[PDB]
Amino acid sequence: YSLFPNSPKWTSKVVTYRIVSYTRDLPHITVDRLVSKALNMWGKEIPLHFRKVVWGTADIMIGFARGAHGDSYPFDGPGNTLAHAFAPGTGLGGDAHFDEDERWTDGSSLGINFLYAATHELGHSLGMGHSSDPNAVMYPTYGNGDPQNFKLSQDDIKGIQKLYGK
Ligand SMILES: CC(C)C[C@H](CC(=O)NO)C(=O)N[C@H]1Cc2cn(c3ccccc23)CCCCCCNC1=O
Ligand SMILES: [Ca+2]
Ligand SMILES: [Ca+2]
Ligand SMILES: [Zn+2]
Ligand SMILES: [Zn+2]
Repeated sequence: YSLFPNSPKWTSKVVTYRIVSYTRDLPHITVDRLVSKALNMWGKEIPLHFRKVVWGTADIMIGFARGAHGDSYPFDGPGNTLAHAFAPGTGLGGDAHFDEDERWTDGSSLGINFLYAATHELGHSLGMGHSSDPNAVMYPTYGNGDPQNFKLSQDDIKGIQKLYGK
């Protein structure tokens, strides 16, 4: 595993998150449930708790967007980069954006599995860097394992716990 330079991490006991925009590909409630699942996958391993807010600023702002969308990291259309996120910090720090040009799915159809992508992106929101282990969720490419049957690997758990304790 790897962490960001200077090991940025949240210092608060609770981290807030807000889903600012949704994808037309999935019901809103599915995205809400999948984001909660992704966050608790990492949450189960560490001393951290999350709270969803529906207005204003939240630590972790989540949204879908296509092409250029403010942050100077424009999406590229279908394929290639699927989503991206930023290390803990203020503003853009900790946020996670998903490329709306991708066909998102909960796993019951063809497309990119939103739960797998969200677990990877929120790992960055929490301070995780990319891993060299093809089995880790933090590996940089999508599709090595099974997007519909996965769990954090020992490499991922080792990293998050090094960052926040057990
Ligand atoms: C892990 C995922 C949730 C988020 C990551 C990016 C990321 O790590 N965000 O935090 C991602 O999108 N990885 C690309 C990496 C990638 C693979 N190729 C690329 C060609 C061009 C640009 C990028 C890529 C080869 C062709 C296949 C393109 C379609 C699949 N794309 C990927 O696997
Ligand atoms: Ca894309
Ligand atoms: Ca933020
Ligand atoms: Zn962005
Ligand atoms: Zn990544």
